[PDB]
Amino acid sequence: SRHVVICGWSESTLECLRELRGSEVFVLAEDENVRKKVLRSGANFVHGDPTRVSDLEKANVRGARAVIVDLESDSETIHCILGIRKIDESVRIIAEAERYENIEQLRMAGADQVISPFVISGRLMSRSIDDGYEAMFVQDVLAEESTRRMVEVPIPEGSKLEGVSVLDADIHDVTGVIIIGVGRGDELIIDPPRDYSFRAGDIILGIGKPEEIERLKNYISA
Amino acid sequence: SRHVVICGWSESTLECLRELRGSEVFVLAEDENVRKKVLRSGANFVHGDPTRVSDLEKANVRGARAVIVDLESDSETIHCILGIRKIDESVRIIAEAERYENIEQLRMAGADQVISPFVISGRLMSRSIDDGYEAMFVQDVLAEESTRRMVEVPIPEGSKLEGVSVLDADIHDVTGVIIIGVGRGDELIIDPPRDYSFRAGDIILGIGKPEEIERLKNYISA
Amino acid sequence: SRHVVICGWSESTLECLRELRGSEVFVLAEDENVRKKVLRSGANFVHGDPTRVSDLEKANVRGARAVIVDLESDSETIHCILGIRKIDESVRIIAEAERYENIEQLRMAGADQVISPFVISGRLMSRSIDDGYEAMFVQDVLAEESTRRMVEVPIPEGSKLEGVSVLDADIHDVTGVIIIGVGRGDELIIDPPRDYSFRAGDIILGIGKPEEIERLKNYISA
Amino acid sequence: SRHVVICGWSESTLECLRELRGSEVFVLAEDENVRKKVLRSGANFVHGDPTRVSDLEKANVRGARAVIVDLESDSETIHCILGIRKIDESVRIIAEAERYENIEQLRMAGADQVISPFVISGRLMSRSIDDGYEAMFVQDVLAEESTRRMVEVPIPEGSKLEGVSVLDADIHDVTGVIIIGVGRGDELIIDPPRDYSFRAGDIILGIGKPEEIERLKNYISA
Amino acid sequence: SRHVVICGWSESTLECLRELRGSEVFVLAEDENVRKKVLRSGANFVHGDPTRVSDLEKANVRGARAVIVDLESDSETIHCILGIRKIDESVRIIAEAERYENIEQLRMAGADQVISPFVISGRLMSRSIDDGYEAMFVQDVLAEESTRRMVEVPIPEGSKLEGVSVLDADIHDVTGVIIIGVGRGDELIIDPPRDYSFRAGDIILGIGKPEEIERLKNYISA
Amino acid sequence: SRHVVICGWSESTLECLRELRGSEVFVLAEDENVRKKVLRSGANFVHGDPTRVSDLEKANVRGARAVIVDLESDSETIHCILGIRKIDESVRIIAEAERYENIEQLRMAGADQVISPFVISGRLMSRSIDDGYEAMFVQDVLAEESTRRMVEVPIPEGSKLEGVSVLDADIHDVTGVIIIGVGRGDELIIDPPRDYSFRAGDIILGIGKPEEIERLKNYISA
Amino acid sequence: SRHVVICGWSESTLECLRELRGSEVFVLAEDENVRKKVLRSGANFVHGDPTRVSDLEKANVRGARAVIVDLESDSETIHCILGIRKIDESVRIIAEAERYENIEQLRMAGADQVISPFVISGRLMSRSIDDGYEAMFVQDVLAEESTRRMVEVPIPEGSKLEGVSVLDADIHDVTGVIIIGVGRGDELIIDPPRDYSFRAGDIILGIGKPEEIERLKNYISA
Amino acid sequence: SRHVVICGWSESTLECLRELRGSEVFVLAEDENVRKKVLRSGANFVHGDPTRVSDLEKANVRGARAVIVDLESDSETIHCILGIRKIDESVRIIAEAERYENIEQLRMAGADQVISPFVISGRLMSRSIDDGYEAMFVQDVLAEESTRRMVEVPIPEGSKLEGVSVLDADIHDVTGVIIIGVGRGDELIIDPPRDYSFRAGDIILGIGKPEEIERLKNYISA
Ligand SMILES: [Ca+2]
Ligand SMILES: [Ca+2]
Ligand SMILES: [Ca+2]
Ligand SMILES: [Ca+2]
Ligand SMILES: [Ca+2]
Ligand SMILES: [Ca+2]
Ligand SMILES: [Ca+2]
Ligand SMILES: [Ca+2]
Ligand SMILES: [Ca+2]
Ligand SMILES: [Ca+2]
Ligand SMILES: [Ca+2]
Ligand SMILES: [Ca+2]
Ligand SMILES: [Ca+2]
Ligand SMILES: [Ca+2]
Ligand SMILES: [Ca+2]
Ligand SMILES: [Ca+2]
Ligand SMILES: [Ca+2]
Ligand SMILES: [Ca+2]
Ligand SMILES: [Ca+2]
Ligand SMILES: [Ca+2]
Ligand SMILES: [Ca+2]
Ligand SMILES: [Ca+2]
Ligand SMILES: [Ca+2]
Ligand SMILES: [Ca+2]
Repeated sequence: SRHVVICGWSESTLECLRELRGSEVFVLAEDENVRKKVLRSGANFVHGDPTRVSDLEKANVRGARAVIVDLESDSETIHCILGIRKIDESVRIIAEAERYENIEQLRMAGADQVISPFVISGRLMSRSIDDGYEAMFVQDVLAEESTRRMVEVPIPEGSKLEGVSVLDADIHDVTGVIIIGVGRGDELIIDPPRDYSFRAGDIILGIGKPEEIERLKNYISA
Repeated sequence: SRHVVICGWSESTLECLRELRGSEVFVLAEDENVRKKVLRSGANFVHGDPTRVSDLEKANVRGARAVIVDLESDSETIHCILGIRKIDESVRIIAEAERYENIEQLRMAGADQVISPFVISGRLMSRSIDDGYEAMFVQDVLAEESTRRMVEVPIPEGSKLEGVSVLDADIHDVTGVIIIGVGRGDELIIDPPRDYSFRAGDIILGIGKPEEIERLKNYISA
Repeated sequence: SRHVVICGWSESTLECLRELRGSEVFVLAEDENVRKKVLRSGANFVHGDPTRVSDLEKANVRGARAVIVDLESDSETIHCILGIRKIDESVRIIAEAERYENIEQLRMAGADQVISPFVISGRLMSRSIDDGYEAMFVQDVLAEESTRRMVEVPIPEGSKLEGVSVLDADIHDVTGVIIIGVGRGDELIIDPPRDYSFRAGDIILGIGKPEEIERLKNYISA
Repeated sequence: SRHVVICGWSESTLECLRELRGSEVFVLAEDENVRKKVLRSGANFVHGDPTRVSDLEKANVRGARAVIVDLESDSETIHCILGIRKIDESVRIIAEAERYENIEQLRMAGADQVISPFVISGRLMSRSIDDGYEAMFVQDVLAEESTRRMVEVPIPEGSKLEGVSVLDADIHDVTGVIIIGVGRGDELIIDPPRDYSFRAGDIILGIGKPEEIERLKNYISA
Repeated sequence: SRHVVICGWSESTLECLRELRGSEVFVLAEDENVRKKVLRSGANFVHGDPTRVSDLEKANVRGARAVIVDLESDSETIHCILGIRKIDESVRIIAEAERYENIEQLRMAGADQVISPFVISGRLMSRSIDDGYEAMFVQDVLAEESTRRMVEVPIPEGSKLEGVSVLDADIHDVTGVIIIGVGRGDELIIDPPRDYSFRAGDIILGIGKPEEIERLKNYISA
Repeated sequence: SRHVVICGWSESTLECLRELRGSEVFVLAEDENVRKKVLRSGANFVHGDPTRVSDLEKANVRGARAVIVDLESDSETIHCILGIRKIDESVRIIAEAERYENIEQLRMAGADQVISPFVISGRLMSRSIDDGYEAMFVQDVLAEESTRRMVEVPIPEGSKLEGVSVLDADIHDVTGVIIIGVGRGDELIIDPPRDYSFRAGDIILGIGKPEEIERLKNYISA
Repeated sequence: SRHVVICGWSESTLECLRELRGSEVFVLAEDENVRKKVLRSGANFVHGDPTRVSDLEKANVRGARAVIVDLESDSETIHCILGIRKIDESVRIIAEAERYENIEQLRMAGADQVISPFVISGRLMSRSIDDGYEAMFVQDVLAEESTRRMVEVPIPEGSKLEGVSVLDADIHDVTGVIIIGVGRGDELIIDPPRDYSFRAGDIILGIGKPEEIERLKNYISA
Repeated sequence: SRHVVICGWSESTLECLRELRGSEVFVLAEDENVRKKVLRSGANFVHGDPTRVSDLEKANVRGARAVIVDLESDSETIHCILGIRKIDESVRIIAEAERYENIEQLRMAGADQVISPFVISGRLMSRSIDDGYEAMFVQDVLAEESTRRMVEVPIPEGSKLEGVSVLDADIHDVTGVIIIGVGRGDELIIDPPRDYSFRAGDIILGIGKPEEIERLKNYISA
């Protein structure tokens, strides 16, 4: 599909660029000595300031499918999000919040999704005092080297599972996948109750082996 | 129980300290102008350099139950981990990796758990271009204010579940929690296959409402 | 009257503090080194971060009548205005833009008045190549030491000039105050044409001697 | 006429260059990595230090019609002004004062007009507490985007206004421009009193529509 | 007589302070960690910034008889000189030039004497390649511990020498001093030719033993 | 004749390099960005550290007729003088002392002549309080633009002036030059008494017009 | 045999290279402007950071026979040691401790020998207060310039000394070398007592003339 | 006994201060920040410049028995030694060289012992490629914790071994102390040949157990 713009260069954007091999990535960063490390990683570099609307227009924010924003501080992130929203009002913005109090301002400033790494890291370090399985789970289902994968499966138009409850479904027994949550629109219901009924076009979040994902996609086919 | 010693001060340790109200926390940091925000957060401050062994022993590393190491770089994190392993060989160390490739260095140095925030953040960025339910799941099951809580329930000795396989157990149909992982020792097996057999002392990693957690704890009793 | 909050300390906020002798001023800046010069200037210093919503609540932004924002860059200025609107949505915010591009972004973020000094100075330089009377007008009518003063005189409800046009009124002939503009709400009509009619509740932006202003105030009375 | 030399590159001299499109301008700056921004604005770059008299004469200060000085500090602005006054004692120098107390020293150094933005911006931020009509008047009549423009007209020799007082002339009543000041040489009388007689050579500073300005040039002709 | 004010502290003003024991010296410098060595040297310290006109008046510039200006750079030396000329127009200023080409800027700014150490020492080096008697002459007649002393003797009114030419005077044969220069006003004429005629008020610059100086003043008395 | 080495680059050596035009000069300095300003001034640049005995050997200290030493601090100057004296024990060393106490150590370390600018400039500023003719005399006879020059004339073998006293000589009357001092070997006698007798091979230090020096050299010829 | 990798460039590793002329050595250093000094010493330069495991394997650490680590701090030395222990767990690592308390942490990180110069130099400066014979012994037997050299000899299989005690052997009485220590594997017995029996494989550490060393190799032969 | 002066503070002078517990030590360094760590280490701090002859006289260099010089570079070390020899020409100076070239320059400047750590460490690294028993000898015999100690035992006048050779004496057989060197004045004879004869007043540089040294001391008595 279309290209992806990454505003700023840090460690989070480096791992995002490592997992975005194959698609087209434009990196818009300020320093000129990052050109070798961006161009080595398989993405074109655009020298400029990410808060200026002209340099955002240079790096082709308009036709992109999502713009990933991570600058050095949090105020520059809010500035770049406002600049992107003056350019385009439909492009997807993914931001990085450095402090916990700024997530509401980063959502009201226009970002579609705010990822706070330090709050995740703090809660994982607070939860690894007694026994450390939560951090192992979160760091293994997001790694593209394990046997289990956390994927989204979509409900097609006119599937076999339209309107039937999840207690009458038993997706885990016949497909072998773990259903951790269902998604409709911009809301997510983790561990749905027995009375939840599926709709057409839903997004089901599941963890399972790849052949179990194939049995799931063959199970909810039309 | 005993106390928790935090070496180094960053936003990760701040968000860890917000979740650790109710225990006794000794914070050890090189800067003295962070003393007011540590003492405001219900934690004790110890001035010193965490890389040095004497300034570590100022902050009671021996009688601690877990030490949380997040310093300014990765070299200081490795040096502080080795300084702690010089003091007590068996204390639990939870590190934090600033880059990706130093996770193996931090596990060779002596840390029992390496939590890399930037890798989780980058993979949650790259898995949120199309649809971002995964970021919502990861950031919502950790916060201890929502309706669903991910906990660890151990299998006690003399249970009704020892030797019984997971497909014979049917814990999701009875208790209401979702068995997303079984851990025994330091190994975590996500999505256990149906031929897996439980034992006494294994840890069940599940997500569920607190009523379902009480029902699960009443389900595995003797 | 109520107090005035000044966020950030720089050369613009210093010269505003001289013209605000007589009221109570809280100065909210990050560096401790400016505590001496503010307290000699007659304002209670509050050590805090102006971008933080907690430290803004210390400085009594809620009961204040105006908040003057001038921070070290325009990204931190936009961050501070969003923090104020998170606290109070009806307070008056006077900002300062550093570059020309950010004036539209600063007003959509919530500022009622954007006073950009580098646009005023950059256009007074290029209009002073030939002969400098534009800069001699602006820099003399604002200082409270010249013979003339540019003041704002309101029209009370029930005035003698309610509904009469500006040609039949003849303000400069009967009083001597030069009428350079009339304002209604958030609009200013520079050099109003002779078909414009007055209304009760209007403001008169005029230049004149103080005795001429006293001749204007009793003239527009009921 | 001749060219215009700009000593130093800052945000004030950047927006002096937008109003100086069409003329020939040399920018004398120390930093080498501003060379792209000067050339994109339509101005030649001369690399050198503006305080050195050799590097001034590289940028052709002898034949210029005005030199615009805005350096990083008030010390280097005064040092650069005396470097120009060693070259040519007849050229016109426009300088920018950072602080208020260095205005009178920049005039003794030889500058013909000192434009201090932080005293203008500081006085506009204090007059915009109650109602922001002063800052709207300044930032509109200088911008060449709105209708009314503040222009200067001279009185030529043998004019119809030569020897006439301002109460008999009634310039606003016939032409339609607002005469806010009339200046002889290097003085300016804002709101001229009724006993002021016009003389040949005085500069009338007026505000009006461009149709009203052309009527003023025909009203004062020979 | 009156006091001497020294602005700025360097190695030049330290050796000036050793030769000025017996008068009252007010040292004005920006650093406070030089307070011990000034008060040890028999001089009073005033903390402040010498470039500011208010912090000059702490150090009593008006009633002084000479101000000695040696700051950290050459731009600071000019901006301090112009502050003194704003305070008192007729006080004597002895500057010090760090470079060669800024000697003319310091005389335009208002200094009555520019003493460049790096030009004197830079010309004493290249004149000491072959034989260094010229470096020995300059450094020994200034030191007030040797046997020969270079002094200035003024010609009083009503002398026996007024109108008498130098070749008729024969001062070297009678007094023993060497008339190496005659100064009247601000001009110094080194090696006066034989047709030169003295006047009352002229200054005789001569070198001689302390016995020969007392004979010279008795030679030119009434 | 042979070449001259200048160890170090500062303001003193630049004024030494302006008067060494025509002769061969090697400059040995540490920074690589001074290569433009030395090669523009007419001398070859040798990149290296002046304290290393190898880098002194690169700049050809051995065959030079004098080596001029001026480094950044006084401690490096004693190091560079000791480094030269291990190489050659007959080459002429001219140093620059930054402080007054270091002059005695710089002579015992091996420099033939120590030039202290801050003691010269210190004693000129203390002597320019009353009247400034001492500083005007030193800065004109060392400048190669005046009418009078301070030169060194040698006594040839078998001159007319051999053995005769200076009272019987009357050099000032018949040659027109001012005799300020005589030099034999490494000693200098400023203002010799009447009983001083000339020897062959002396260096006489005199100030006079250029034709007055030619009358001097013709007078003391053989 | 194989090559030798040197991680980092300092004055210790500079003088490791003078003793390693003739072998093949790679120097891994971050700074680019040391490349000429490495190449002039007879060593290949590999540009890169020694803490990164990629930039180590560029410098061929897999096949080396020893790696010498001396980085700017003790933190980066421990981080670089664990970078080598991730590559090859069998290579020999020689490291330098800056401080004394970081010796035991460099041994836990994996270094086979920690050479701390500041503890050796600190103990020689305390033993040279009374008489400086300790510091003369160390700095002579290591230098390959004097006559006596401290070399190591192994005891091969089936030797004449195999099974003999040190009082019966009388090595100094027959060969002439001074046996100061004999070491088995990774231990060393300085001044071995009389009941020490030699075994096959022990390393005899002795001091003697090169004629005496060859007599020792014949005395212990098979 | 008398006191010890330590000029400059670094890691070498810290480890010397540990071995000097029991005497009085004055530490003369520039930075105020090391005042706390010296006073905890048991030495009276003196704030001063070690290169200055005035501040050396504060630290009682005259009555001292040894002055240990280790400053931040070798140029300041040579400067400080010349200052001590300007004060006292008979005091004992123990220096520290940073590079190999300066060891001859440091001893001609007046130092009695130059202990260069980077020459010792750089030659212990290259002798530890094969097997590290040289570094295990030096770093263990100097520490005052091992079983053996390298001490100096003098020969008193009138001893039993005055005039006997080293072969007829048989020191290692009758006592057990290994004789590694004998010293006379400023010379050390490592591995003395059998034709060397003893003298009264000699020093014995030996390695052995403390009971063996007590067996040596009563053996060489009169
Ligand atoms: Ca970031
Ligand atoms: Ca847990
Ligand atoms: Ca499964
Ligand atoms: Ca961190
Ligand atoms: Ca997704
Ligand atoms: Ca449930
Ligand atoms: Ca500002
Ligand atoms: Ca104009
Ligand atoms: Ca400026
Ligand atoms: Ca107002
Ligand atoms: Ca009009
Ligand atoms: Ca008027
Ligand atoms: Ca100076
Ligand atoms: Ca000469
Ligand atoms: Ca005389
Ligand atoms: Ca210098
Ligand atoms: Ca004088
Ligand atoms: Ca003459
Ligand atoms: Ca090192
Ligand atoms: Ca000793
Ligand atoms: Ca021997
Ligand atoms: Ca023994
Ligand atoms: Ca050192
Ligand atoms: Ca070896």
